[PDB]
Amino acid sequence: GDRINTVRGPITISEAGFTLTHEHICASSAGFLRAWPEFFGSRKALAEKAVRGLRRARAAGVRTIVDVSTFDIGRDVSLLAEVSRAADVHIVAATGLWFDPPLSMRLRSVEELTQFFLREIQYGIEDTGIRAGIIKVATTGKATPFQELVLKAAARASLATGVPVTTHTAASQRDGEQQAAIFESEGLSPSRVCIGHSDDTDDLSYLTALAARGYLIGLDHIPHSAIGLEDNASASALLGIRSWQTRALLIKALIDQGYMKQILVSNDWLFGFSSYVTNIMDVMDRVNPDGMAFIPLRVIPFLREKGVPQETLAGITVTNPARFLSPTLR
Amino acid sequence: GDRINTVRGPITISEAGFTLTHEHICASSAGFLRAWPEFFGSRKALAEKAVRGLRRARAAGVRTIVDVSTFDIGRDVSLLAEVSRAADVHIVAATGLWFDPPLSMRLRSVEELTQFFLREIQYGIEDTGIRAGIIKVATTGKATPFQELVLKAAARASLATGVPVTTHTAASQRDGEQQAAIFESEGLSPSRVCIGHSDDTDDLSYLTALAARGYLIGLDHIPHSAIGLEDNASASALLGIRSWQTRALLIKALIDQGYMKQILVSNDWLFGFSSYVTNIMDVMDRVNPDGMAFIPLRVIPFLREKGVPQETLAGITVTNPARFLSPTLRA
Ligand SMILES: C[As](C)(=O)[O-]
Ligand SMILES: C[As](C)(=O)[O-]
Ligand SMILES: [Co+2]
Ligand SMILES: [Co+2]
Ligand SMILES: [Co+2]
Ligand SMILES: [Co+2]
Repeated sequence: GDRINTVRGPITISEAGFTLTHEHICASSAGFLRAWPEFFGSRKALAEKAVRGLRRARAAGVRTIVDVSTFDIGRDVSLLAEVSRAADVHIVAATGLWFDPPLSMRLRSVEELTQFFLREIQYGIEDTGIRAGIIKVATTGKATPFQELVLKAAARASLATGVPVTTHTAASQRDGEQQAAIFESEGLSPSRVCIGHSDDTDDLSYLTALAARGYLIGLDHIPHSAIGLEDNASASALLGIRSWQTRALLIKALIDQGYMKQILVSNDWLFGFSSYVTNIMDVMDRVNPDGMAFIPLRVIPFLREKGVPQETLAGITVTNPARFLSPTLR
Repeated sequence: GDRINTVRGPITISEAGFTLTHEHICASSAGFLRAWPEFFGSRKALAEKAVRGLRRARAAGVRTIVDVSTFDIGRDVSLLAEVSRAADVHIVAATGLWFDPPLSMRLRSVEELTQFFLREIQYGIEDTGIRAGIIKVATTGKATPFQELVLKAAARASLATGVPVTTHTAASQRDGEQQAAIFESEGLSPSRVCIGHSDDTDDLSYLTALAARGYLIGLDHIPHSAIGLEDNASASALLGIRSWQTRALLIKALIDQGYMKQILVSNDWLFGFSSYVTNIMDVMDRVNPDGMAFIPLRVIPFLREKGVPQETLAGITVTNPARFLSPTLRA
């Protein structure tokens, strides 16, 4: 594990730099952007907007983002490669399945799914040769039967390739606990795993208990807040009413309990969003005009001000991501 | 309408010839064929198999098929164009939504869906300029709230463009009655609509009533007979025990009641099938090795043998599809 695969090819571990580990260029659905690009204005408008945002994040110090859009989030790796080249920001692409698998995925065995993820990691996505650098999976509460198969196959693909696994959770339901049981049932090392959306909960005990076991804790929703828009139900349903400062203080809490090495921080931001209500992007961009730069422009200063040492901030934002993404065989 | 849109461009009504009105090159899911072509051996192997099949259907007299694969059936219009050109059979592509819409679709309003259907009809599918000549929709029992929006949008798209609508039904639940009610509420003329998989029912009067109202009746499951296959639960679950002869006899029943003009027949065949259990295709091909040629090779001769005249058979296989597919605006 001395090389990370990006959408422009392999980079060395030290080239990754300041890394956002849970982002998206566009959250959509399989086939959707190519079938109905006008939903986003145009594919050109979407790309131009992504490049603007990536250029601003780059200005703020971001060197790499991990796009955790799976097949069923409508990942378009050709778009990723395009905006990565235009903005000069490294993008790591994902394989895996999120919670909108179509029938041709849903009906598949753990063995078939394992071959699919391996294809995307080892040989390349679609016909592009672009290899995924991470595996994304998801539950929303107790795993469905198919979701158990997805997590087992993600564990098998990770063991075979060294590529890490990262999760969507409903944190309020402590999904991370079931996810960890399943992964461990496959012999996967907890240090290969990031339990994501974990700042959606204030149950610190749930969080430290997982970190104690060696899991990475993805605090990737820091800017997600509907405060000031509580009368917009779709936004509050999506974003929650907890403030960004509250979410960021979980980072400090984890640090204070000794778990700085287990923390990964991100915005879970995006430049198009079709798998929710129309015009939701306009709401989100008003909520967080900084977009992906929110972590380096607002969160890191806030923590430093609350007394987090520069050294600890560099560890969380540079070191942990490098360790996590470096392909690492058991 | 003087022209029907195909994956190779417009054709004249008379070029359509013998037409199968409900078929697939490949039944899959959006994005799936491009992300995981090895599920079908390879894209090349799938294309080759579809070409051989299309070539044998062409040999048996099939001039045109309507591939009723929607976005969420994983329609790959470039693949349709490639196999159309290689086999030299006309293929009409479809717009619409079947019963596996992803979130980005499921969350859309009737107005948005209407715009998406119109895009695929008037401007072209994806970035290809290939325009759909039909709109496929689906219910499986009482329409879900999303399926109502889909049916309304299909009706609005058909009214605006003249292109017909064709449906998947659970026939045993009389889906066609609610589908019709919805289409009529939008002022769509029944002669624009085919109520599909209708040979799945034994209720002749459910069928004759719709035909009387002016609906086309899609008898497109003729070869789907899971006969001698209860050893295989997903296959007999897929297919059924009713014989192909019994299903074909529904064509004769509609003819006998005076509805030959309202009948469309097809195989609902396919060369790949990822939206089901693995290796279902081997099972299907062993059951019906004629494939899309089953209609011209087995069904048409059987009907003639049962006394159905040549002109009537020409009417059903050539004249009805031509009338159906030819873009027709209301008054
Ligand atoms: C692809 As998402 C809306 O779970 O960040
Ligand atoms: C796409 As089908 C299985 O309803 O013919
Ligand atoms: Co998520
Ligand atoms: Co995300
Ligand atoms: Co059907
Ligand atoms: Co069909």
